[PDB]
Amino acid sequence: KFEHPRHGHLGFLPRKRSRQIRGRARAFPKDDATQKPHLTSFMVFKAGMTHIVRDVDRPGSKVNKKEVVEPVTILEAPPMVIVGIVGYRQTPVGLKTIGTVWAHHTSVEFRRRYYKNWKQSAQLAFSRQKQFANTKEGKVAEARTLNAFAKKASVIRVIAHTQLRKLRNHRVGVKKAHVQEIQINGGNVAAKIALAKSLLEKEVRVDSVFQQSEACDVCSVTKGHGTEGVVKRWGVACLPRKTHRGLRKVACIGAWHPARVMYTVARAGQHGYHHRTQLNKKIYQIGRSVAVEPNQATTTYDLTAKTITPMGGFVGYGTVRNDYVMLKGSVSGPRRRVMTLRRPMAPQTSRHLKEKIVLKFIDTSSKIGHGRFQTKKEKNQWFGPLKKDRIRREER
Amino acid sequence: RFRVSVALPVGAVVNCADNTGAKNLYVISVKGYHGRLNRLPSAALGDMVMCSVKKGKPELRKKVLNAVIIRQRKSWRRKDGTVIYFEDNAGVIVNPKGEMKGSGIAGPVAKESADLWPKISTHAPAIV
Amino acid sequence: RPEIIVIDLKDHVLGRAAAVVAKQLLLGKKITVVRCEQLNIAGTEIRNKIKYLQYLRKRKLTNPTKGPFHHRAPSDVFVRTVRSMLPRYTKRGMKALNSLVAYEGIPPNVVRTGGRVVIPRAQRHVCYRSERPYTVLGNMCKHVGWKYSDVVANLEKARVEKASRHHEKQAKLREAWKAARKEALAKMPKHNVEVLKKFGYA
RNA sequence: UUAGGGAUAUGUGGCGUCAAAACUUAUGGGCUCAUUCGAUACGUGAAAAGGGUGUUGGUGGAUAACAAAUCCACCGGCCCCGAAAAUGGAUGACGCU
RNA sequence: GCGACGUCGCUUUUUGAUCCUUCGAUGUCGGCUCUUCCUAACCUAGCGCCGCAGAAGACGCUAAGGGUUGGAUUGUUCACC
RNA sequence: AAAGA
RNA sequence: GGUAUCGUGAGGGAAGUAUGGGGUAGUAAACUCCCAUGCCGUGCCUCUAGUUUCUGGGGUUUGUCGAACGGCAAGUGCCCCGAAGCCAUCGCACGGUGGUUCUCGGCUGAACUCUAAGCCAGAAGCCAAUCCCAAGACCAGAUGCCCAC
Ligand SMILES: [Mg+2]
Ligand SMILES: [Mg+2]
Ligand SMILES: [Mg+2]
Ligand SMILES: [Mg+2]
Ligand SMILES: [Mg+2]
Ligand SMILES: [Mg+2]
Ligand SMILES: [Mg+2]
Repeated sequence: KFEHPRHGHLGFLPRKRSRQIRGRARAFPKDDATQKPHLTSFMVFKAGMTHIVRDVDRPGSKVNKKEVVEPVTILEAPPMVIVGIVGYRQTPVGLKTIGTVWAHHTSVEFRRRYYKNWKQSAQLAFSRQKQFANTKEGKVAEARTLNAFAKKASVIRVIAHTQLRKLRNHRVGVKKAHVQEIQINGGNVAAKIALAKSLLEKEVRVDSVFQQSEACDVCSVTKGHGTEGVVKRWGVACLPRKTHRGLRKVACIGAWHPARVMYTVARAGQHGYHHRTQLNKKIYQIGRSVAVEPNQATTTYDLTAKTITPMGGFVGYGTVRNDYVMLKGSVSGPRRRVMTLRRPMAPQTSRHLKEKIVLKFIDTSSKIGHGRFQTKKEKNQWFGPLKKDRIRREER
Repeated sequence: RFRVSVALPVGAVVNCADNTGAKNLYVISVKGYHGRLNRLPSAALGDMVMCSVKKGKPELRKKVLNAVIIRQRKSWRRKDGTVIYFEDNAGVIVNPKGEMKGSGIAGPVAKESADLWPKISTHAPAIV
Repeated sequence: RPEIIVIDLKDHVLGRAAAVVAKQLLLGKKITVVRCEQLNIAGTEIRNKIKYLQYLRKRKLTNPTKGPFHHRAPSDVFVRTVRSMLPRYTKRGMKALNSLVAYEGIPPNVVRTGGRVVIPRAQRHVCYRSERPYTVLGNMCKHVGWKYSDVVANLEKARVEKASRHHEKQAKLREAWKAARKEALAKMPKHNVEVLKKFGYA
């Protein structure tokens, strides 16, 4: 008889706190040995959002026509320092690591990750591996396992961490290094270590991994809300105003049989702070740093000079100082939470996902307000030498 | 069709911006709506609805008839990124197939209702 | 220190073999099982796929992560057929179960653990072969899950050939005996050649 | 059909594992493949006609030609469909062919 | 596509029985809310087939996977628009 | 797991 | 042994689904696609909207501090506006994958036709996979660091 479509999605149970804030790709793309060895993932930090105006393509009705305002997300992406190389056997109980070569140097932020205090400690992390690397048996026991990553290995995963001393953001209160294994999806695993062995202990910047107009998948950890009730966690319904013992509940959570509450009925508990993936988030610009190009947000039709950082920074994040990546739309983070990009799974051959992009406008109007001004040198033009600077720029 | 925000649930009294005699357009049900549970059928800016006139001439009153929304007092975000809306709800009263039926509209018909009804725009003083 | 009777299960019917292994585990012996892939079952594959998709259909309605946990990977389907042929809710029967290992193929730690063993009273071919449809268990479990059929079909290929590298190398070490043991006659006391001949060991 | 014990032997029921017993009998005669086979009485009854161009059995009646053998009609099932429900699911379980 | 005549299997949200459980209490229909399940398939989905030229219907099978509304009167279930 | 065998 | 990091992933969960359009084409009608919308799902807060105990800034009302200034009392006086945060099918982003088989069109022909053996083929379907959880599946996964006795 009467019914409705079921509330919430059973394929995101249990609604549980993710085991770490670090967004972590559960699966990397299928290894097409017909490609070149490359890096298929990258960790960025969610700065915040803004929106942009685009010259549209893909002839439809709202397309092949005047521009469009589409909301975007700014993800600050400093270059990642590769430290290790990790290979896996394809054994009948699923992949298993067959060793891990490290670099000879290992940044002081990486070694913090193997601690939880690091300032009362004695900093012995990787002490007998720096020493033993300078040995000869070290070089033996290192090429003995690199000559293994070709015999036994199929999956080769460098270990990259983030540069945070290169991320002058303070509101990212952490000084450890976020450590992430990254798949290499080239071919001829012999030539797959060759990449890994090469870029080891070298910085990997995000445009080396990704290109501008193509889409990624964003492994991330949702913004947490603590214990949310049934109406907020599952979005079931509110009982009528007349209800006793209140109305933000599921009335019937079980028949007489089965005489147990089902895993399908809605209950209150952890909402948010879940690991999500957000397939097919399309990059619109992968612009470089202000230290190298202090004209981030001025493409061709905003011949003024400006940067991505809005007037007064991104709210609750700061200024973007590094190789930001501009996606399209939502990303399952709060500000300054590490996001992991990933090259996508989908066939991606479409006139709605493989089309190239030019951005005719970006908004740097302040997040903190309403903002009516781009590029604060426009605000000074609206006003005059008002009494704040008048009491300083006329008192000399 | 468009991504117009919905403004006029079933049972809304829209007024008639069409010189056919009527004054109100008590929304009977939205033509084209696919039912959902406990969800009131909500008209939008371009939607064609079925109406009964609650005020105006009697030659069209006690009768179910059609209507196309002209104006929407609820702000819908245009896809060009411009959130726009009207002083007042408004709807032409229309042929069951869809045709103008009534003296050219006394109001600024919106873009989302003209390019879904080639017979309305040709009677509307302004388009906005 | 221990003594394991490393059994083999190529062309052993899944049930005439789990009944024999169960009773031996239950007689205190410590059986390790290999090549559960090649276990056979009577009937066509479709019939055996439905006799198992009807079991993959049973789960605790209210909480599946408590329901009957179905296993792909014949290595434990053979363990599953044994656990069911066994007194599970005694410590006697949980010890008997924990004496199997039931690998897949011949892992490297049991290729060099001595010669291995088969159960003739379960080999599907005590007689002529008529035409009847049997199903390799590794080929029925590929079709209900068990992503790792490719994996073990290559691990066991890099072995059935790497062993064949060692049957023909060290082949010229074998006849260094069956000839030395052959000409180990007619130089030695006829005193003993006669009783080797008597009891056939000649 | 019943005092407390031991032994010998049976009853009903059984002897692949659970489970003692054919460590899967040197078993013998046929039957059976069943995309829910079938398998301990009484549990309640499992499946009713119906047919076939199906697998095995039997009787009436031709040709010496079917498209050196090949027929016209039926009796008999094992077995195919006829036949279906609602927590997941039961020969008791696995499993057996 | 069914209809004479008819019959024969299986049917419960069935009409009643039965008095087996409950009389030192299994709290009464309907809703609300929410979850599940089945197919005897309403929709979409797959061919099939006709006096199925297009159109458009027509019969049928396979599939429980997804979907199956908003109101007026009624306490209603049902019924009706 | 080794590697030798 | 401890502690720490990175993984593995057995197993369980599982979801995307409708509708219109353009298109070639009034064609001995649909079909890779192109285009939206709707629902569902998961997110998000750039915008729009709501929200205000930033009681932020202002205004005002009775009382009240001798009066302004400044406040205060009216369990937040009332009011206009209001960032931040939260949040809306009120805003926004995203959710188009490989095998396997049966219906089935059919192949070879035996004892001429699809099947008695030999066989392609494919909609759902199931099955993994993407996805969510994660060794009480006790990981002889890899790895960092280290004692006393
Ligand atoms: Mg009350
Ligand atoms: Mg005795
Ligand atoms: Mg016999
Ligand atoms: Mg009730
Ligand atoms: Mg009502
Ligand atoms: Mg898994
Ligand atoms: Mg699984």
